[PDB]
Amino acid sequence: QPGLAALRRRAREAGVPLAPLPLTDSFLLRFLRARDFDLDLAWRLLKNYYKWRAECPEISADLHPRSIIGLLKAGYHGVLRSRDPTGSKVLIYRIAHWDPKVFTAYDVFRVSLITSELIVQEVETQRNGIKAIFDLEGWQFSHAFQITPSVAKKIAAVLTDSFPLKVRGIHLINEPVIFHAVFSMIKPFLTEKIKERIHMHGNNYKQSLLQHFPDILPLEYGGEEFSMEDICQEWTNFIMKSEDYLSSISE
Ligand SMILES: Cc1c(C)c2c(c(C)c1O)CC[C@@](C)(CCC[C@H](C)CCC[C@H](C)CCCC(C)C)O2
Repeated sequence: QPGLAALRRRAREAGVPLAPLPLTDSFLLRFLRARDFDLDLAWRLLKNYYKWRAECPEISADLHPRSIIGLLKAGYHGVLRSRDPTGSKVLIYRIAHWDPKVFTAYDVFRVSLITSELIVQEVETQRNGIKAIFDLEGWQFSHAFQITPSVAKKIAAVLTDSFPLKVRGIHLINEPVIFHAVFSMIKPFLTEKIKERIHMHGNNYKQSLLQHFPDILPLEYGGEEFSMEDICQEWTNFIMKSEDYLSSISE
């Protein structure tokens, strides 16, 4: 593929972390595909990926699911079986199922990093990106307390140029008034392209959400074929089964 050997050589010359994550063709292609084979942009992304991991060890060091298995079992997250019409993988996060008295913002962030490291293995997802739906129903001030300026900047970094996944859309639904101050904290760090891709649906989201995700949503959101619990169980099992791959990319 165009630029693969050049990207490997740069990484080697720059002395990027020896291991884990050998510089296989499959690994490097994630970076080239995320940036449409633009070598310089792929290289910037690769360096940023390593930078972010080194700067956020609380989240990145151990990707084994044992630290967040309770959060998965609580029903916080699921991945749809089907892709959207543009081929993006679709992720669902439910704030009401995150108990901030038990899990920190770092733990919750780790869930997304685990899912992201798993789904990036799919070439269709490297090509078509992802969309994430956050159901903010139940957002509390106790969740907001966990979103410090540091965490806000880390969120903005992975959405923009620190992880090899194209964020094609972020859909916030059921956002309560009190969430505005939290989003305002993240906003200053986002690129214009990402801000343009964050949709605020509000409390009457059904029609608008279905327009973006026809025929693939769970029953809870207007879908008609399966439930959120079905997808949360299916994804949690897959994460559990992937514990050793996650171990191999852990440190
Ligand atoms: C690679 C990748 C990661 C790692 C990722 C996300 C996406 C789309 C990615 O492609 C979205 C979620 C996020 C940024 C982790 C968020 C963790 C926090 C603690 C969740 C609750 C608070 C948020 C204020 C809720 C809305 C977030 C959106 C503005 C993304 O992690």
